Amino acid sequence: NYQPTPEDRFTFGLWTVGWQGRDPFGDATRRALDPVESVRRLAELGAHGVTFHDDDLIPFGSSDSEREEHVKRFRQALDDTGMKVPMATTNLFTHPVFKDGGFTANDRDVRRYALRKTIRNIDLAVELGAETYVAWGGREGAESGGAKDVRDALDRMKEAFDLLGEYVTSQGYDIRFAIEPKPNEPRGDILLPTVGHALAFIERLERPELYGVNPEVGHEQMAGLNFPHGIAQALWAGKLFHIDLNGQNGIKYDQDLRFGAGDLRAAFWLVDLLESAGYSGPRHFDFKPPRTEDFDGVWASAAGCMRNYLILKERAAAFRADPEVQEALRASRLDELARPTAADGLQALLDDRSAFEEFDVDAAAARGMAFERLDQLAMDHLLGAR
Amino acid sequence: NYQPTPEDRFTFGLWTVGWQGRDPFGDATRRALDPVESVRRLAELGAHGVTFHDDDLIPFGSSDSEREEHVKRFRQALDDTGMKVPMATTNLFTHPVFKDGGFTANDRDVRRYALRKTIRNIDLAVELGAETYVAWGGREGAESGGAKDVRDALDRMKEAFDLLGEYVTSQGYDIRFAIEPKPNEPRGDILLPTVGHALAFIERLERPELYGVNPEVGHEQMAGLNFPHGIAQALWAGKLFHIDLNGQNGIKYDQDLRFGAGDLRAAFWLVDLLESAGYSGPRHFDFKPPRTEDFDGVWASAAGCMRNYLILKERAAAFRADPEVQEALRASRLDELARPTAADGLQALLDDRSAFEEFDVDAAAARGMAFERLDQLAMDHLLGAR
Amino acid sequence: NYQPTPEDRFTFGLWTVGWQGRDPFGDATRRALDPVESVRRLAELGAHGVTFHDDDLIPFGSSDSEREEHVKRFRQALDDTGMKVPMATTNLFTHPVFKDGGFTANDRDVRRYALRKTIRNIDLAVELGAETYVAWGGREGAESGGAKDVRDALDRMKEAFDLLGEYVTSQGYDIRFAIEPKPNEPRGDILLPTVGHALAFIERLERPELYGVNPEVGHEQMAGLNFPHGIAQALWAGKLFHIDLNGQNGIKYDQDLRFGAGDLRAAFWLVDLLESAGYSGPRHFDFKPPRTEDFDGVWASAAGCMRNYLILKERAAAFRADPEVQEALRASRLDELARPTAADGLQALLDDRSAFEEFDVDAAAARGMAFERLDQLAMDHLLGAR
Amino acid sequence: NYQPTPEDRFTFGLWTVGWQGRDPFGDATRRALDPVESVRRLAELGAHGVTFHDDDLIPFGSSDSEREEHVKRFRQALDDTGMKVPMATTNLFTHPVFKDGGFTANDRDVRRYALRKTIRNIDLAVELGAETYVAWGGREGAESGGAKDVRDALDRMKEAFDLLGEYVTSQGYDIRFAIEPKPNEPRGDILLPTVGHALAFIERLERPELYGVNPEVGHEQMAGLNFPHGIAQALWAGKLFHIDLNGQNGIKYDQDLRFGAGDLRAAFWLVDLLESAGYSGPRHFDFKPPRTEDFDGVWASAAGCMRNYLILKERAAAFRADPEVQEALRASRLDELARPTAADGLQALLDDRSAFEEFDVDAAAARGMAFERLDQLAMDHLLGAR
Ligand SMILES: [Ca+2]
Ligand SMILES: [Ca+2]
Ligand SMILES: [Ca+2]
Ligand SMILES: [Ca+2]
Ligand SMILES: [Cl-]
Ligand SMILES: [Cl-]
Ligand SMILES: [Cl-]
Ligand SMILES: [Cl-]
Ligand SMILES: [Mg+2]
Ligand SMILES: [Mg+2]
Ligand SMILES: [Mg+2]
Ligand SMILES: [Mg+2]
Repeated sequence: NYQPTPEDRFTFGLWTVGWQGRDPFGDATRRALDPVESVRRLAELGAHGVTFHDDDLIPFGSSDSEREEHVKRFRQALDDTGMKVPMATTNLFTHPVFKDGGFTANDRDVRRYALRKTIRNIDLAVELGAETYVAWGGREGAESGGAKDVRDALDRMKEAFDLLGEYVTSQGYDIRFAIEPKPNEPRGDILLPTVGHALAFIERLERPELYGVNPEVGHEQMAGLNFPHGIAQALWAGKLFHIDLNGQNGIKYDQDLRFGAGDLRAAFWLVDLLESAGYSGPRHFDFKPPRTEDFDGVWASAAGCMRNYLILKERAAAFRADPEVQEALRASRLDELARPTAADGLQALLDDRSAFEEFDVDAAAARGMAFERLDQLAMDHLLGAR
Repeated sequence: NYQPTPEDRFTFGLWTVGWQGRDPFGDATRRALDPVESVRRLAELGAHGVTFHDDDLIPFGSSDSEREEHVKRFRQALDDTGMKVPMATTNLFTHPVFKDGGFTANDRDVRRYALRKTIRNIDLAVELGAETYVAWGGREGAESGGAKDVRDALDRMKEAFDLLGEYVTSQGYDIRFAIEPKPNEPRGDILLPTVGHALAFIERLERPELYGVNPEVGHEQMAGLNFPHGIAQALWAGKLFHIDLNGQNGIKYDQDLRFGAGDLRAAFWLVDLLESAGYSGPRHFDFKPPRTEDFDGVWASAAGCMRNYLILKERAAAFRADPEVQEALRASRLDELARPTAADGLQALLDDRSAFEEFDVDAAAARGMAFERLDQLAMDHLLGAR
Repeated sequence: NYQPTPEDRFTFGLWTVGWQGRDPFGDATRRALDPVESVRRLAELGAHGVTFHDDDLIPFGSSDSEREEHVKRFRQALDDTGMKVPMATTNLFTHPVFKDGGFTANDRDVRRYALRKTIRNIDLAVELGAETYVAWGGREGAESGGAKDVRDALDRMKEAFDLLGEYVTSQGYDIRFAIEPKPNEPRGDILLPTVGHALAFIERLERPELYGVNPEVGHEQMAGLNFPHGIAQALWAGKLFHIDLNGQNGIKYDQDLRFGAGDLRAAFWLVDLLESAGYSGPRHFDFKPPRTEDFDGVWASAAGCMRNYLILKERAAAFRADPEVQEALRASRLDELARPTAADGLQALLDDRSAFEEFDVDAAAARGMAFERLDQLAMDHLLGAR
Repeated sequence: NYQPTPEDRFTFGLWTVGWQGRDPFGDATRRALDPVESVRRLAELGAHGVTFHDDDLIPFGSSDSEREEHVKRFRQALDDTGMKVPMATTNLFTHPVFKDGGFTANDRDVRRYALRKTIRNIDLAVELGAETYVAWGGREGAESGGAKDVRDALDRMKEAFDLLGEYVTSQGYDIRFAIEPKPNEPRGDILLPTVGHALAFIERLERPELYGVNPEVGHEQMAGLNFPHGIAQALWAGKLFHIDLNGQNGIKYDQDLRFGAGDLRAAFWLVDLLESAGYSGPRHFDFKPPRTEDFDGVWASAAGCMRNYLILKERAAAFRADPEVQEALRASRLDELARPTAADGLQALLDDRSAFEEFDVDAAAARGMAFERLDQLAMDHLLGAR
């Protein structure tokens, strides 16, 4: 039951299943994985593909000859398995040089270095067939108020993104960028902390059409925000270029639990939205197999991500298709929500005595919304209790 | 010391000092205030002006003759005191008709009614001299996932805002709109939950130049976000049309404490930013004198808002002017943050061996940022311990 | 399917289904319910009983003759339906006199009044057959640091509880007290904010055996705490005298959603714990039918509380009974967790070279815990995907 | 101004200033410090002493001869400087063996090992003169619900603590234990998550008099709790054996900012409470110099901890001593809060018509608490604006 296949478009970062378990308070609990092994094991599980940071695939500091060999072996694994690489990103956070940021480091030399490191990897991402290039500005921010003038930092961030858009345009690449927001951790506050902030920022770029968002479940939940609502807004804006799926139990450190763990009902409403909107991009998991687990547990966690997506997909579909639910949705006036408020125009609205002078506000107020009955139908579908 | 005058541009909502103390679990602890009394008392405290919801000034359901008399007496108080009315807003949340929203109610008749109620009040706001019209979509949202299709709701919200922009344009009014975001309460999740979400939404409106934001301290803090950072972004976008000042102790119900209470250091960095950016609009307080207080305590709380702003203004100014701080800011490379990363252009960056092939990343990494020393100078200034 | 009967011990507060929908920003959306109607309607739904605050049953200020008639009619409804009243409590929060608390009001006269109001109602609770008397110190706390000396307030709270224990003892009543913790709202911070704080406090009372806790799902979740873990601790202490079931979506205002909404997986693990521990008390719902709902929606929400409990009970039972789960639990060493660490004693532990000098820490470290596989079995059971 | 001296009893963990800057997403930014250097540098700053985990002082795996030399050199530094070691603790979290806990690991062998590792270090702590032995159960908990039966885990935790109390008693040591609560991180939820939970647990131990708490500012703030209120309760219980001072900006990952950063007003009310209660133990800082900082910044951050404590101490003292504040405190009835509610006894209270039948609740309700004026006096004192 609920067996993934590559047509489901499930993808995983190399850094997910490859996480060695080092946390702020603990040493590694697992050995490093060869990317080749991870491709092979994921393929066996039904995955469609993998994503990488530059430094996951090619150890920082590698010679060109080493670099060539790492890529060659990785490409052989993809060829052996039929796995794709839909997305890649740059590690602008691990090396101590990025301690005050990459693109918005106070030190100009560091900003220039961050751009050069990104550009090098964009070339590689294209060669591997990636359609999306993610930027996660995890070190862009501050722990204290004087340390970063945020207007200056946003000027730097815009400059960076504008230069990367010039580069892709100059090379004739089809690849697009996706900003992954996060509100805090590792910096006390991170710039562009939410989907809303990233969307707004994009509209200030020279070529806004090249940039979207890569929202992560856990990250919006770390601000206590409603993830399906943020995704709806991104979709509404035409900017959902990629999505990062995982779980998170509330407002705390970034847990990166397997998808479906954490807020299960939010997961349900997310899959409902993605499927009903016809989202066609990768279903990418950015999760950490807990450091309690050995390698068998790693592969169990990854299989569980995909399984949970497919179960929720089934239940959401059954929800939307159920004639009793369709009736409930009409009872709750969701059909009315989708109709124009005033397609008649402003003057007609102004002249419509039924909209004000003769509006019976007490009758309107007395009509129940019937949302509880609708929501219990949703719960019954999720739990298979219909 | 730290005595407000009207040139400080301190304003208060009628609903702030007029709050009767009714909370979810308690009845009113104070009698209603006549708006006339509130204007008079605020003026005596050094305030510049007041703001109102339609229903604060004119009781819901009033006849035209009653409406005329309420406005006449209010205008006499303004004339008697020299107080201004820089901003107004519509109550689209108290009456049970708005239980599922105003502009995004599922019921079309309610949406039309909300627009008509707003338009009526825009006319009044203009007559009273307001430059900004605030919209706080406090009932726009949901407690359950099926109850609101957010893409449909955003279509409705855009339609609403677009119609209001048509109206103001058709009448030749100079007034501009400001959206006040809030993440939750009274709905489980509110649409446009943060400054970022509101900014992004504005860029989809037919006339984006007519709309900005009215961020509230407590509201961004309820998402655990950094308020000065959100304000920086709004300023960066040219959209800080108004601001709502108050205090909040973390992620919980909307406390609306007097400004300076709550996160005191965040208040410091906010006033530093507003003053250094030359923000010229009203310094508006949206606060609730706690229901423990009698009328003397109400006026004490209001005086305290203004006092705290003025103390922080002094300390921030002293901070920025201190030659030791200026030296620390250079030590922390804040001057470098404000310089272009690559004014030489993309090709020059690509050809610059100092940016990659010959960049000494270990030397760069070893340079401390000196942010702790800078931050302690900031603390010493805030506390007057220099 | 999943039809409640009175043997399930489902109970509801009169204030739950009777909530008129007044919130901080909105007027009532529903008329008041007669308690008699609520008893009748709940009975029809399969409920076992109801609970009350003094002022839910008898309007504040009632004459003795009015008081007698209100009780008489309520008792007739219980007799007509077979409904029980297992728990009652005092309203020490709505009336403005309690604005700074009841038992810990700074004003001594108010503290004395709060005690007298409680004692009167304890007599009534006993006459109605209640076994538990709840205290929810919702106004006991502060919005500012100087307003309440917490050590003095805890002295007052102890004095209050000690006097109530003297009273029940003096009258020969079998009733026991249960403290309901809440971290904030309506006060900025509430005293005894969590289950842990209440448990600790109880151990300082003169007769600790008379006092336990009445933890509420939403309340521990408002501190971001794990509700099933808090309940485990209360059970471990022998102090789970009653429980309040509802839902809550994270750290925000107290939502009081119907049970099962909110954190669904946490609900699962709670019902698993209650059932496996053989908790025998009332399954009490403290929920608010959302103010969007009319009276039909009220009864739908209440039915949904019970339905969700029964679904989760089935799934948890199936989980624990499944031989594959039992195998997984052994693989994860849950059986070992339940065995003594050192039943051999301290000296034997000290002399055991296998515990230190010859302990192979690397072998131990390499053993995976297999928790992900266990957790996915749990998810598959919850969702009926086995 | 505000220069620390050893009589201030400021102490630091070796792991604080010695933090190399490794975070979940980043490599070390600073070299390791020799404990000897840290003692010397702290002494120069005015510190009173240092604390250690076993593994901070003696590298895990050291031979007895290596162990002897590490201790010898450390003791020479203490002798050279006059620095004390008031507290020590065991590292039961870094090594992968502790991935599922120490005392409550599901694997019995690990639990036994954790006890043996602790006991060894208790002997060392005593030899170095420590009066308090801290336990921080950072790995005791779970990320999923089936992984840990919390009642079984609490049985194991009690067994562990009981054995350690037997050991100290058997050796005639004067040292006492202090449990340091934390709600989450590194485990999804940590057992004994708050001060309240730890206090309650202690009352179940065989010798409760040997155990107290070591509350940390940031940790209670991570649950959104009021730290000064938790400290008041610990003091009320007679269990404040030690305290960990730092800063934290709200509900998020454990930031461990320097004391005074984070919630500045909460810091004020904490120092006010500690000083007014006559807390006589170490003022211990558990802080992380941000990884942006070089070694000069490390020492700046440490100096800042002490400076901020001393500034707040001055301001709190000035607050309490100010005759206008004393008048305000009487106006707010804080003196009445400190008087018994019913020293006359239960019968007299029952017979007192002024407490109920003749209590004028409307007069009582109308009396304002004057808390805003009191709180603004507090703000004016904190900011030196009197
Ligand atoms: Ca994440
Ligand atoms: Ca607010
Ligand atoms: Ca509640
Ligand atoms: Ca900490
Ligand atoms: Cl922007
Ligand atoms: Cl948008
Ligand atoms: Cl206690
Ligand atoms: Cl306990
Ligand atoms: Mg991600
Ligand atoms: Mg506001
Ligand atoms: Mg309750
Ligand atoms: Mg600590």
